[PDB]
Amino acid sequence: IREILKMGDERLLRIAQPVPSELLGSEELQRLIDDMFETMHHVGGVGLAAPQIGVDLQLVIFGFEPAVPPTILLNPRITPLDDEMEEGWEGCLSVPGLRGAVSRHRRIRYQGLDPQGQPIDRSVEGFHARVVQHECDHLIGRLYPSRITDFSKFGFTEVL
Ligand SMILES: CCCCC[C@H](CC(=O)NO)C(=O)N[C@H](C(=O)N1CCC[C@H]1CO)C(C)C
Ligand code: NI
Repeated sequence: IREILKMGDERLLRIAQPVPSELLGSEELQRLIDDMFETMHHVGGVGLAAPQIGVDLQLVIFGFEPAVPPTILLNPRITPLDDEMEEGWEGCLSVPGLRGAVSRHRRIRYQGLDPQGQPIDRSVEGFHARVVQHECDHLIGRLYPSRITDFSKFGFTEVL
């Protein structure tokens, strides 16, 4: 288990470095991955990005049993597939006790590498696209409050 960094920590604000090709397939990467899934499962998350546990790497995990397959995504690139935007509720492990409505692209393509270095290339919609976009934002130092445009919908979970 690792400790989840909280909003205000400068490490959530950095642009993350790519996973080097040296680490693809490695034991060391695999152990980081196991540690991430163990952390995410312990606190109930649907996703987790490496910088949230203080590892400066373009690596994300996500999934849950709107079903999203368990997935480990390295070095990602996201491409919006059209202009359609949708609002949905988000919260974040790094921003405990809050929720906010955020407008994200409805449809994206995402690509990157799996942990063995095999390419990933998928086009998704709705909740799956929302999760990817949230997680990838961590890799460019963006948390969801910096994406809100309707502040009438941002507030404490226990109030909302
Ligand atoms: C959909 C927004 C992406 C959520 C990703 C976060 C996990 C996280 O810290 N990602 O880096 C999460 O699991 N958040 C949960 C969350 O936002 N949920 C619970 C299930 C769906 C959604 C509803 O707000 C919890 C912490 C409240
Ligand atoms: Ni988050």
